[PDB]
Amino acid sequence: FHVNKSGFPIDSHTWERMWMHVAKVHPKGGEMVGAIRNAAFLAKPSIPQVPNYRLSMTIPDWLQAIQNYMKTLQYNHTGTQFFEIRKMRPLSGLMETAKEMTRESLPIKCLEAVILGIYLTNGQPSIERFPISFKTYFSGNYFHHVVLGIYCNGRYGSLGMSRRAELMDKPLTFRTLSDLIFDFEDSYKKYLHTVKKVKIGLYVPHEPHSFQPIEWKQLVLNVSKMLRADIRKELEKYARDMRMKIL
Amino acid sequence: AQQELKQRQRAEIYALNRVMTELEQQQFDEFCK
Ligand SMILES: *CC(=O)[C@H](Cc1ccccc1)NS(=O)(=O)c1ccc(C)cc1
Ligand SMILES: *CC(=O)[C@H](Cc1ccccc1)NS(=O)(=O)c1ccc(C)cc1
Repeated sequence: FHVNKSGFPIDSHTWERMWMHVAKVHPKGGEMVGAIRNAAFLAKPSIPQVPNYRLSMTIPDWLQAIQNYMKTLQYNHTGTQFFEIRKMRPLSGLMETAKEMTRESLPIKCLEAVILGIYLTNGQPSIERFPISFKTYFSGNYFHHVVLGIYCNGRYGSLGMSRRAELMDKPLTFRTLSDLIFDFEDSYKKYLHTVKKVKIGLYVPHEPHSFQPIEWKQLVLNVSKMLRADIRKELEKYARDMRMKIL
Repeated sequence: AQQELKQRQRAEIYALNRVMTELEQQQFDEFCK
């Protein structure tokens, strides 16, 4: 996994190293790398319009519009992440990078989806936004995933980008934080991942000029050795703390 | 003439992304099978 620190347009070292990785993993790479690289003309892909909240939308409607915008950007399968996200950057500068995303319109992976999730949900203060991170185990490997948890009018949900349809957006229909988290765990069971750790962040402030970093891990719990009855408790205490604006 | 580089690279990136998506489904399908 390579990340582009060159900005736009992309400089030659990082560009070539993308086609590098693309020609190795593809069983018929190189044959097809040339066909894109060397082609006098390519179709100019459609630029999706960035959604704006209109008074005829419910919150679920706006949330689906944000998620549909991200799906149109597409998940990044190229191997080269195009927008660098430094997790502990001030919120202010991550928002600058989200602006980059909407204005450059390129594929994105899960972390960048979360930043853009935040950027598109600033401006609706009925929605609270907080990152959910998962460490999971499959076949002798550990993997890391992240989504945007969502809380609004007593219901929980998520926005996200994933290669798997069941590990991104979740409608605003879960009555506890635990029901949300437990849906992800069951979704991971479909792909034979065991959830080892779950990290819940803090509400992301709606000040887009905040220079504080996002809090990614106020709660960390080792769901592997824990029973569901006790995962629920630990998660339910923490969600309620979030709502009572203690944490 | 710097924008033109973006627009072309965008067009190549989406072109390439189509292929890796279609690849990843055949890989995942033949996995299952
Ligand atoms: C957040 C991210 O980059 C992941 C990468 C990943 C995570 C878990 C397992 C493999 C790869 N996003 S993801 O590629 O969409 C993804 C893929 C597969 C699963 C089972 C979950 C997430
Ligand atoms: C083969 C496989 O792991 C999938 C997993 C899955 C994921 C989400 C929801 C249901 C199932 N099983 S499958 O999709 O039913 C499937 C796909 C392709 C083949 C050849 C067999 C089974």
